[PDB]
Amino acid sequence: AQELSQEIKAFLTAREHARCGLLLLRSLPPARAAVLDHLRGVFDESVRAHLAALDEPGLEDVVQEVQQVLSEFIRANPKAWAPVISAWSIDLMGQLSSTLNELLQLWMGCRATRTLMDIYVQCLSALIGSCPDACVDALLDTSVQHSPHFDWVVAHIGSSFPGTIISRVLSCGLKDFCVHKIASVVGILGHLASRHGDSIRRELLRMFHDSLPSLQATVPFLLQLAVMSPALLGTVSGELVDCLKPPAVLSQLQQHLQGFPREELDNMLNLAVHLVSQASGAGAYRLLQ
Amino acid sequence: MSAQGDCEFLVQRARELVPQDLWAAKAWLITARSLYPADFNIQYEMYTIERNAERTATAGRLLYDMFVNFPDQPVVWREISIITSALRKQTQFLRSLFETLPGRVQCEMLLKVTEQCFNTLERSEMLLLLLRRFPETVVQHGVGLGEALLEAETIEEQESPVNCFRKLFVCDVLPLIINNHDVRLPANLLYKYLNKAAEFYINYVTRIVDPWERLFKILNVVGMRCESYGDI
Amino acid sequence: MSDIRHSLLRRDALSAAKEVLYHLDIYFSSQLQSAPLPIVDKGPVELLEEFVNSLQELQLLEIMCNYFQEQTKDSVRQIIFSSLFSPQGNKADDSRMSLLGKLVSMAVAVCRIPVLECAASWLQRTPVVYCVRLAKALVDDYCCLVPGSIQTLKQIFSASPRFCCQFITSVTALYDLSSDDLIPPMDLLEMIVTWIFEDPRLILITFLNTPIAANLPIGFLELTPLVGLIRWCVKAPLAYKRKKGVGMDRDSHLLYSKLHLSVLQVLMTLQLHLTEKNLYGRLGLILFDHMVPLVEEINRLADELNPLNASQEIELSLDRLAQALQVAMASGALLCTRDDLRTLCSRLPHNNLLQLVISG
Repeated sequence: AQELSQEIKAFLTAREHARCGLLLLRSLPPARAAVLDHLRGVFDESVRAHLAALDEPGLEDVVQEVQQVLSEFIRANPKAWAPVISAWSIDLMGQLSSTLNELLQLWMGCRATRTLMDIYVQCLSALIGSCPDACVDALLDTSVQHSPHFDWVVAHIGSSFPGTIISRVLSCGLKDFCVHKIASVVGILGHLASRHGDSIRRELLRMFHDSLPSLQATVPFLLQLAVMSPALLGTVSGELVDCLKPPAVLSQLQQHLQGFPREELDNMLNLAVHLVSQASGAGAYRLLQ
Repeated sequence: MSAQGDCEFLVQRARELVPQDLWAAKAWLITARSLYPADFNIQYEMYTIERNAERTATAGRLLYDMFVNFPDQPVVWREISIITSALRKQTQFLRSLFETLPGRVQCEMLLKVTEQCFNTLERSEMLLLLLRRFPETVVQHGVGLGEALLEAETIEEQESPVNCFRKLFVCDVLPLIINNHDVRLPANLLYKYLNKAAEFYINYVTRIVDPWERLFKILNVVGMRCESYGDI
Repeated sequence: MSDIRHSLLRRDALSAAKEVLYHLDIYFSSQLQSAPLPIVDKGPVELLEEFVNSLQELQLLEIMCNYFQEQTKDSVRQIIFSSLFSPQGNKADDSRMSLLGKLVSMAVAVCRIPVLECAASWLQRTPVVYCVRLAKALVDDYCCLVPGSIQTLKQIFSASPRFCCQFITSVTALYDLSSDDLIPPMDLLEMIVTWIFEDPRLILITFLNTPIAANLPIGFLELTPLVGLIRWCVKAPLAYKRKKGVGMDRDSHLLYSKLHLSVLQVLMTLQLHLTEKNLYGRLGLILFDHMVPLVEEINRLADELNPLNASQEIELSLDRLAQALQVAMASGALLCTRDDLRTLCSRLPHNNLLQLVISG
């Protein structure tokens, strides 16, 4: 108590300060928020020092010590620690990025951002098997907040975790199109299409099959994505003909389009002619016939 | 159905669970006590369980409880006799159990042992132990212990004045009775005190820490109450 | 009044809160010197709401605990604690619950027996929902958020033993074992069992230290957690058979058995204690209205669990419940009769110990 109280008083009144914060984080329940807030300043100072060095040193050890304290907390109780730690980490990386592959290369080059991403990805790995939504949804919200400066984090995580990040990003993009960001989705998927085109293809096909206001605007949303993302359009054109072949699917499309006004019918026809003009690279003859 | 059968069934069920669950057995005994607190068997079983668990406080409380409530059971007297024999790890635990019993309850159980003893020497030794434990009891047991020893020696017709009764009196009973200020004695009995202590050391040295010193101290006490070896 | 508030607006949040708090201390001391029962006017509550990041929250919690600890009058500390934290029915009650959770969590952490006894009296003076929520926050803090932090809670067992009794009461109100979540964590149980085993009177502290109203307030914390602890140990085997790890199960049964026997020692001493305050046969500390929920919960648990598969646990729970009722009655902790025990257990499955207790 006496030692702990003196520790808290010294904390309230950078290396020793952050070590005291970590000790209090390890010793007191109610004061974890203050410790994390103090360590946010340490991470920000380290990122600023890294950026100043790039433009043109005793805080990186503090960064790794914070990493291992929060990581031992993560293994100690992933259920009770991972969500708080993961959300804090995503908030911190987003704040640092606010203040794609080039962004990736620049930002893993900063040891503080790399540390934060490692902590948050391990939060995922601890929560992938039970409930990754708490981390995944917080990542999605931070992507919304810090776009496009946070697109690199989301694309990197999708490269690490395609199966859920791709679906989540696609759902967020559909929601954005329905309410009205779409460039952020296009860029993140384009970087991800470099390594996970098959996963994106499967998720998009399942999405469109489920489609046949969010469901009605799903087809215009996908058309908009194809217009702004020729890479995904090309990856889809490989099996688009196989997908649209059944007469039942063509009919599902016609009445799904028929639910649109002719101001949208003609718009869909024009989008289709643009896509067929600038989409097919090798299977042009089959679609033509 | 008689309550004796139900009490026996409860006791047997508690006994069967002793090698398996101690807390459950204590709980069953507490239940039986709550149902029928006037049972000697259930409370004695609880006392036996607490003693076998070497829990001094609970076993002492229960032993006091049955000693107050159930004095006619021979088992209580056997336990008290074992405790007194220990008093004269298991011995230390029994002494601790006796200490946990209240001081007045300790004195009353030792007095009940006194009323239940037949042999003269064992009764004398145990009464002396009672005197040592409770010096307030030396007033009305110390002197009587000394005479009872002396008449026991006389009845036994000891040709040599050296015998266990006289030695016990002179070395243990005599200092207790002369050193207790509350014990009022006439001046005539100090003559017998000196006579017996003198026979003691003269028939001891002729033939222990210091018979001569004890005799000298008894003589000095007698002289002071009546009011080096060379200057005197 | 408003002059100070205007002076408070020109100060920073921390200094404004401290000026409010010193003004409240002075005002309450003067009112207590003038009157024996002070009135918590709207002014103190408004000032506390208006003026009283995480860094400033930590500083405020420190200096407020400094105020509790530096307060030399039990009445003033208890009254200001209640006024700050007695749920006022507003949106600040959820904050009340959260901030009170942080406050008493760190007070247990640093053994702030002033704040501990203040929280004991507050729990005595708080509806069951806020004691439930506060118990939720504290049990999190000390048993599940940081493992092994309950030992810091555990030393309170005898630091503020009155606070310990009210803690077990509000904790039983939350962890009434009505759900797996409302099963107390294992660390919490080991604390409480060790707490009560070490002190049967630990849960007899409030009964022997409080002039008892004839009626125990309902929807509040009950006078003793004897009802709650009995509810715990009794529903304790059925909840864990429902949960199904063999060793952890065995340890849970043992610690529940120790809690039950400690509660029973409390009861058999409660005959003497109720007699001591002349409440034996008058004040049934185990309200029979607070055993009916327990008995009904047990009957439902037996009914659903297909008794052909869980006969042993059903028998154990029935034995524990019958013994609890019998010891509570024979010790006057519970006020009932044997015909009451017969009609209470008419729908239950057959059990030898329960039949014997009912018959007498």
